[PDB]
Amino acid sequence: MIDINLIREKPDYVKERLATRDKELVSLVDKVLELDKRRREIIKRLEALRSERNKLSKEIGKLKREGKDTTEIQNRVKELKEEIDRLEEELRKVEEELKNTLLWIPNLPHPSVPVGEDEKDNVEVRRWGEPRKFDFEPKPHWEIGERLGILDFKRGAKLSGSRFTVIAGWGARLERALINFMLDLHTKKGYKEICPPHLVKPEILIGTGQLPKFEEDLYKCERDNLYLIPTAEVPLTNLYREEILKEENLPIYLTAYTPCYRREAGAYGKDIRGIIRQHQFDKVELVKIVHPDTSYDELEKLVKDAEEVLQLLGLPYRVVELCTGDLGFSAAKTYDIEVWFPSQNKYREISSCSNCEDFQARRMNTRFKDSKTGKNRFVHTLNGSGLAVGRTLAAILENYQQEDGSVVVPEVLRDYVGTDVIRPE
Amino acid sequence: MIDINLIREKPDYVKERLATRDKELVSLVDKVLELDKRRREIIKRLEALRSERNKLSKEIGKLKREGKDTTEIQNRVKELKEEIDRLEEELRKVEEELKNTLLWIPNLPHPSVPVGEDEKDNVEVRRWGEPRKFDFEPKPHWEIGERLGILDFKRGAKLSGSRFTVIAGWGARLERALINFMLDLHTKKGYKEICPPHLVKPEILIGTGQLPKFEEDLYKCERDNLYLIPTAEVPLTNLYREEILKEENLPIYLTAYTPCYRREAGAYGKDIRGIIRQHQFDKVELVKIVHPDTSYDELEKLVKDAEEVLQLLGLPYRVVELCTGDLGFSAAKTYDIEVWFPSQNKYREISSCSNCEDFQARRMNTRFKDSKTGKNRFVHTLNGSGLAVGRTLAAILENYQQEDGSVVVPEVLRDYVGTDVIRPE
Ligand SMILES: Nc1ncnc2c1ncn2[C@@H]1O[C@H](COS(=O)(=O)NC(=O)[C@@H](N)CO)[C@@H](O)[C@H]1O
Ligand SMILES: Nc1ncnc2c1ncn2[C@@H]1O[C@H](COS(=O)(=O)NC(=O)[C@@H](N)CO)[C@@H](O)[C@H]1O
Repeated sequence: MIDINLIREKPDYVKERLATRDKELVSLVDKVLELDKRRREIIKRLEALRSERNKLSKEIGKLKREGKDTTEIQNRVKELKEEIDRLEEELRKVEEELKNTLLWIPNLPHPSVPVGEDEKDNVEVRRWGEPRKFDFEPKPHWEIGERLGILDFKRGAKLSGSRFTVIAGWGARLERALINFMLDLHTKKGYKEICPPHLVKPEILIGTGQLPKFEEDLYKCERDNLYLIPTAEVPLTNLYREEILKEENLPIYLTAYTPCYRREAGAYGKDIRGIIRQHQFDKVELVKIVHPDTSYDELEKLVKDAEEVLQLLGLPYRVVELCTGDLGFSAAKTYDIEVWFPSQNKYREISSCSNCEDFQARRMNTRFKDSKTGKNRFVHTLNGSGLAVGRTLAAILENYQQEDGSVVVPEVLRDYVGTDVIRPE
Repeated sequence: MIDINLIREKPDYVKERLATRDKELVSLVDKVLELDKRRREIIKRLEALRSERNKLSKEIGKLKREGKDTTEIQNRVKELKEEIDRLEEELRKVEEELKNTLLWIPNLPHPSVPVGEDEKDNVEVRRWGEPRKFDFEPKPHWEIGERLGILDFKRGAKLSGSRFTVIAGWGARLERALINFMLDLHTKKGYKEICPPHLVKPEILIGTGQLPKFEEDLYKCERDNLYLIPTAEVPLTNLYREEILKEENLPIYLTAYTPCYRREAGAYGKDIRGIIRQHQFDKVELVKIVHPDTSYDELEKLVKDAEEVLQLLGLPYRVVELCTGDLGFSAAKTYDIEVWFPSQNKYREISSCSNCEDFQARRMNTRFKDSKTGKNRFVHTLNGSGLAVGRTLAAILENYQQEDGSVVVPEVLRDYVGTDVIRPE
């Protein structure tokens, strides 16, 4: 979330920035202002009723020493106190809707971000590798994988319904390999490996941004009130909830691998054939809890940490800075890495590296006592895909395919997988 | 489940076997017989009413050629048609009640199995390795882990509540190692590695026994009508559900690593301080789909395959065959491997390898056409922990501990992990 003061002090600005996301967001500012106003109004109106009653009860007490006024007044007091609670019971209720409304406002995009209405308005920032030229029509990742028997869409559906695929044999061995290759690379660079729970309490999702706006997007175990995580980002980032960190500890780099679970309730008809959009996918996250003054540079570093995976792998890609209209609830600025999919003759999202400044830190309450001022300051959070395993696999299957159908294992995964090429079973 | 013929052909036997599990089961056998009877009666009476009807309808049709009998008979038909519905609509209710009843009876224990009411009447069948003796009081794994900063019980709770613990750094890097070491061993052995969905359709859990009896035990995602898996046994075994396999293919050996999710509604107050009983734990399962004749030999081999892990690891262990009173709903015979815990001064379940003969195969309908009789016969399924990664981690953290608190990396995992000993971070 964002600062209530920031809205009070500069509602103009907040509205122009939310406006770069969606003109329909401007209303959220008005509602919090209206809500905030009635809130401080009730406290003033009460501050009076409190004083009047206290004045009168004081006056019907000194009047105990004989007088009968204790009724035309003992009613102005009873009429009075019967409304202070009427209001107390609305301030309570007005502060509730204030708190919630605030949790529904997206992060204000950083000025450096280009303005746009949607994905078409994203800006390409750099490329790497030259997409392979084919002397034979290249095949889709789902075909090359079924024919090799390492992608069992049929059985996946038999067990879980659509958007579920069982990976098998070399297919699986390769998947694990990726995960291992990936983690080792990032840990060597300084990230703390960590295995987090996959089911999590609600606060956690409220902490990262997922809750409350995208609840229909998460699997929920209504019985235990725990949600399955849609990304390792959630558990990792909330690691230091309600804490005050030592500025010396900063920055905190941590990585992890986790199965990801998304109801994908929006993806209708889109990507219905391979493994690029599934209810369950493997992904190696990257998270950074840093000192405000280093956030944006850490962002740039993070994006490079991710590119490295792709280069080391020999998979051509390009980097895209997302425009305001495409940004994403928690992000203040973010780059997407897109890998080449021959079968589709286009680059496609394989990573999303973003900086959230204090947004997530605010709703999660993670601050630090700095070597200067001595006072508490909210930290900055960042996260990005240290390559979503599933999509990389698919990339691998397509960019390293052969006319006969086999797939050449990338030079750096061989030591992890076993073979150098996996031919038809 | 078991066949109903077996029930009506030797109800005696059935009742005595279930009696070894619980004498309160004997009634189930009576309910299926009393229900099978009511059903066989309806089908016979129905086959009669159906003949009488077609006989008459044919009779009132050749009589349409001038005749008025089509009243006293066209009534004997309506009165008759009036009853066949009545019966079809109760046979249905009858048969529902009959098939769910059957889904509640446990597998018949194999004679070989020792009789007993409790886990204390389970008998030891062999050991391996001698429990290290200490010069100092050995410390429990949670104590050693928190000291090493590899087990964060506080944060696991902050994130997901009790019985949820985050593993970090060397802890995490070691756990991964474990999973790799184990899948490599088994894969080398001839098991097919597979990455299965963790979210599964109900029938699948009905497939391996988990449902209906243990619904309260599995996390359910009420909105999408899917369950979280409590073991890779589930998705792997159900892989060929509703299939007719080619005997040439048998046996089918497969392995996999997956997070296991258990509501552990029962585990109350027991194992409340480490990671031996958690709502989420890693486990490399081992599943076999074999030909009936080889079932029990495969079981023996399975336990050896599992044992192998613990030996290469240098972990003292003992094997025990579970008595009928402790068997486990779908098992027909089952051994548990229990590793040595210094801090507890006792051996503890770390593996559970069982044989289900045709029980599981019968409820998921997996069979095969054999090179002999040509007819279809249900397969035999087996499965067992190729080590519950979590409890193994705990075991090596205690058995390889040192005065100063560091823990010595077991010899075979150092090429996987990195260091040879992980000292206070
Ligand atoms: N349903 C899905 N199936 C497979 N891969 C997916 C799915 N949804 C997203 N991804 C992949 O996962 C990546 C990261 O997801 S993201 O929501 O964009 N970003 C995050 O989750 C951040 N925490 C950074 O990982 C996407 O860029 C894409 O490569
Ligand atoms: N709640 C739990 N937390 C951690 N480990 C557990 C838990 N429950 C069971 N285990 C471990 O997992 C092993 C296998 O589980 S089991 O229920 O006995 N049997 C199975 O899971 C079978 N499906 C074979 O794997 C147990 O022997 C024990 O080592």
